[PDB]
Amino acid sequence: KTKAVSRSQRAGLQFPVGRIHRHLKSRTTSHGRVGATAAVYSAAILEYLTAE
DNA sequence: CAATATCCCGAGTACATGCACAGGATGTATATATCTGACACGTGCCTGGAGACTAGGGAGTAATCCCCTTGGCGGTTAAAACGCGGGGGACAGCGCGTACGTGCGTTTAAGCGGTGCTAGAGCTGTCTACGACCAATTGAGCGGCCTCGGCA
Repeated sequence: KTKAVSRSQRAGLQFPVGRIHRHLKSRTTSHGRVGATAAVYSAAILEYLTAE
């Protein structure tokens, strides 16, 4: 019980790391969506919404 | 008519294929399971219908010459065919990676309770952007003034 610190702010990102995990699991994916692979995927989505 | 070529038919030709075999891993088979979602029930919305009217557009025509279309153009190479060069083709082996097996232990999923992030709320509450209109500018064409070249 020490408050909470969202996975977005821990990563350094403005896109929602939690929401995207829960979207990847229950996509047409196989049965194991590692958590470090929702951070290298909020990033390589937010990067277009900068570069575009 | 002559000639190069494609077509056609039979001999002779390795191996490819279809098969039989051993055997192993998985498809079946039964019992159990909850829960997906089927189904049933209303909720409330928009999809649709249905009218009146302007004004924008659409259709039409008319005139016409631009552009396409055609013929005939003159100019130069891809094709034809040959000579001619080297290069794609067929064997000997090394060991390095790939696989595969072993035991490597990292992380996720789940179920837990707490809580703050977000996404529907407003007439929010305005005021960027949206017309509406004005004004400037350039460019083009038409008059008008003025030296000089070819003709009496």
